[PDB]
Amino acid sequence: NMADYNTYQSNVQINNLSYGVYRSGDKESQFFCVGLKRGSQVPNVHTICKIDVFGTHKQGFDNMLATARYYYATGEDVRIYYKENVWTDRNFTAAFSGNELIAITTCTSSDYCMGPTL
Amino acid sequence: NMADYNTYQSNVQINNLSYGVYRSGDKESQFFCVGLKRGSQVPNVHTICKIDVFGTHKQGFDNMLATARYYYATGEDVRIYYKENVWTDRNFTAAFSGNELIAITTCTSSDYCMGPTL
Amino acid sequence: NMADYNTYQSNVQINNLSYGVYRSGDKESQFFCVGLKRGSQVPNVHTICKIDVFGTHKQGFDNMLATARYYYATGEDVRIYYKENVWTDRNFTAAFSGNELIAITTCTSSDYCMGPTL
Amino acid sequence: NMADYNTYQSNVQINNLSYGVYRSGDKESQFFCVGLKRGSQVPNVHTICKIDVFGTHKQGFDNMLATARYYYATGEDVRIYYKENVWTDRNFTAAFSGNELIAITTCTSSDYCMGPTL
Amino acid sequence: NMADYNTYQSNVQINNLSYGVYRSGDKESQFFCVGLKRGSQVPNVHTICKIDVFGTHKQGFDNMLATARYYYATGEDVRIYYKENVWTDRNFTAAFSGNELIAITTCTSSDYCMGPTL
Ligand SMILES: [Ca+2]
Ligand SMILES: [Ca+2]
Ligand SMILES: [Ca+2]
Ligand SMILES: [Ca+2]
Ligand SMILES: [Cl-]
Ligand SMILES: [Cl-]
Ligand SMILES: [Cl-]
Ligand SMILES: [Cl-]
Ligand SMILES: [Cl-]
Ligand SMILES: [Cl-]
Repeated sequence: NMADYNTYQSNVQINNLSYGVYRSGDKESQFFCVGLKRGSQVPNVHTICKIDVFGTHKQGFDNMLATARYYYATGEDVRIYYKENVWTDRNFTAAFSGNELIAITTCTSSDYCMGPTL
Repeated sequence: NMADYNTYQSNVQINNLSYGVYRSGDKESQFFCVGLKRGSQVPNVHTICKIDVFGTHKQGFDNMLATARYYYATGEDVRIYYKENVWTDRNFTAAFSGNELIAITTCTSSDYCMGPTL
Repeated sequence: NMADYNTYQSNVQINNLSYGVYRSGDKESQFFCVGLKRGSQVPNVHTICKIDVFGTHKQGFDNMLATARYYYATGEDVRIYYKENVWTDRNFTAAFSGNELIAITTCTSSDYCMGPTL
Repeated sequence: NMADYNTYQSNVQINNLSYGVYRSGDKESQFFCVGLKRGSQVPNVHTICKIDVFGTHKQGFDNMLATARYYYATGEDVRIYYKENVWTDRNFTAAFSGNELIAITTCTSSDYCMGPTL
Repeated sequence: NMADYNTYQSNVQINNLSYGVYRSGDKESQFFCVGLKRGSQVPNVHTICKIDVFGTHKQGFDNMLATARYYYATGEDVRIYYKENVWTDRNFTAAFSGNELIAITTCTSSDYCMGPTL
């Protein structure tokens, strides 16, 4: 299996977006977070973030932001891959979450979506 | 609390946009500013700016600009996080404001915008 | 003939998209994959990927991504040029494919897409 | 007042756009120009340009281009700040103009545009 | 006159787009090409290309691509400035053309496009 691709939520929509700049530790950072819904429900893990100078995978900040904003704009069904309990800044996690955004793929029906499944 | 996230206006719309180049002191800079409305109302702080080579957070000029431009285009409800009394160039503050743009988040209703609240 | 331009699918549509970050071997990478259809049909080779730090051609990651995203949005008829059996990470190829994305061109009719043909 | 912000036209529209590459003297450059209208009229100064490797302010080429292209698309009322008779290449000024683009801001009415005013 | 601005097609439409990666000599390159129509007719010169690491003007690849994609999206009347017989890769010219894209400008009517004329 593809490392860090075993945790995901399928057929969700990105219905909120946060983008901001923020100092954490000794690093000046950028971050964004997606807020998730699944139809009228709010999924268990519903806030996922990516930070430019922190994380399991620091590459792809701009591309991941553009991708998320695009799906925010369309409101289409997606699968979000993420990694839990990454962020150590307790102020950041309380306001948002500890989840790191790993990947986003598109969905054509219930439980297909592009990408690896368990 | 997340430092610099304690000051914000919720459920506003970005109804004006400025982008320009400008020399301040001896430094060549870029800046943009968002102008705010709240329905027919004008919020306490209504002009917020970001500058590429100045400010409490220099990172993220391009992403913040594209993000602001997007919300200007849709005119949707957003929350604006900002920092007061930042800019020391009195020519700039008189023309725009002393406010530095920190973050922009989306709103799902008149009771929910993404991000930390007081 | 143009090297790497001898394998392609004409008049297909991009109907799915994946973007992600991933450690492959000893490298931190970004990737995306397009999923292809031909009307209601799914061609035998239907998944094509590009990776920023791996492949026969590492250049053009951002531009190819933006290009792929535009055509996903319009859903218009395109020709996809690709190279088979490139990726050696069996975790990746099993979840996605071994195909490398080389070029995308638009189509004017059922008989004509821009670019070189066999 | 903000240096280089004393010359502008309020409530004009960008109704034409030029982007190109060009060798000027011994330098390889990019440039773009906006062409202006004011309703059904053409203002006295109606062509304003920005060049990547020349000018009073070389910074912000890509951001200014994107900014201008957006207003070209919306055709909305803007205020254009510019500096006259900057470019010295007479082939260029004859084809386009000698004006350097400094800033673009939006207008809510014929009595309000964002930015410093006289 | 502006060197390399003496050859152009006025009031054409970009009706096709090619983007790709390709090795030429010892250079890994990106290229794109626009395909041109003039209403229902196909103009004498109908394929014009720009290559990131080759040409009379290597600068402005991303910006020229963005510009071309924009006019492809709108299908609007443009003027294309180009240079003939530039590419020496005969496999490339056979697939596309020997034409280098120099500039693209907009047209407000059937007798006016922005930029210098003969
Ligand atoms: Ca909303
Ligand atoms: Ca087509
Ligand atoms: Ca409009
Ligand atoms: Ca307006
Ligand atoms: Cl959560
Ligand atoms: Cl204010
Ligand atoms: Cl496949
Ligand atoms: Cl002023
Ligand atoms: Cl003029
Ligand atoms: Cl041709």
